[PDB]
Amino acid sequence: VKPNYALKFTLAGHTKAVSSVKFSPNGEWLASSSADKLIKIWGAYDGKFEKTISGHKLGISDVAWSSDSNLLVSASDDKTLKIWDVSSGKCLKTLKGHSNYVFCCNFNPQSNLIVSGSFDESVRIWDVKTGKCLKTLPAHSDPVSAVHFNRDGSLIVSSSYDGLCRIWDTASGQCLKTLIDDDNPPVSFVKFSPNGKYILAATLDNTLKLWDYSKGKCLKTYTGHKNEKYCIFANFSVTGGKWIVSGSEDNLVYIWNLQTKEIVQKLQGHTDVVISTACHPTENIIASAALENDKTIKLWKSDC
Ligand SMILES: CN1CCN(c2ccc(-c3cnc4ccccc4c3)cc2NC(=O)c2c[nH]c(=O)cc2C(F)(F)F)CC1
Ligand SMILES: [Cl-]
Repeated sequence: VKPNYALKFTLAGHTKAVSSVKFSPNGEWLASSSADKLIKIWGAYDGKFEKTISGHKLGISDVAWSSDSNLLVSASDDKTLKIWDVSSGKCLKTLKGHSNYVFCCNFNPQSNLIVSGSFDESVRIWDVKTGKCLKTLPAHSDPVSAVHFNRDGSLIVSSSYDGLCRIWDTASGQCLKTLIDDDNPPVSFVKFSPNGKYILAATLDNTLKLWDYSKGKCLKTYTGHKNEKYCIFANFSVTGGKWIVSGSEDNLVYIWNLQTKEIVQKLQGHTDVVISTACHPTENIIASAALENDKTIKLWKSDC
């Protein structure tokens, strides 16, 4: 009925705000990105520092893993994405085309494509092998905060400060759906559920919503956290009980019961805004990352 996440490790090494944490799909690693221009890799289960990957000329907003856990893509204020071979540390490609800061990135499940979102208000779809931009979608009328492929990679969901969530046909680039409820505050985060049936979206009015995107309807609302300024990443936790996990501008990690919308746990320990959370793919493990006054990542574990 409630999880019991408790602090296991604190991962220190970044010298500026940590922007994003992601578990590799094989569960072995955690990748982090930071305003210090670095990506760091850490052991998912022991928190042990593994390696630093360098190359971007300015801060990094996001990182994401290929399905086989061998590659990473990073999104940077230097207006590029980079594709990295994690084992070698090599920069395989630099993806150039956005006209301003790149805020978000994801591989498709096949991992032959990358999707990015930018301050330039576009969503771009890239070929992984060539590094070429395949499509530029004039997706929004304000900065794009998140981009995510669905389960089979046929759809992309995007969120923007224009107050909309939009769903795109990956093959054609056509907009298939615009989601909007009874108001349009900036949408700061969106992703598909693991089964691809729902979309979780955050807005800068301290709210998370669960949407049925086939039906175009909001099913659940989660509140009690603080989120009016930063684009804070949230997740579905599915390995034990079914939770919603998010960071918060009061420095806590919030966990909600997905069905009942009740807050079930608030994880204390960070000293600044928790801007990113991630949920381990097979174990009940959460990673959280915090901003400039904290500079650390924390790994929490629960029995359920
Ligand atoms: C995993 N998340 C991290 C936050 N993302 C993001 C999203 C949006 C913006 C942003 C930034 N500026 C904006 C100005 C006007 C209107 C909208 C704006 C939106 C800016 C960001 N990125 C940052 O806040 C950021 C950028 N560059 C960094 O070096 C470090 C960070 C961060 F604060 F650590 F996360 C998305 C991915
Ligand atoms: Cl190193």
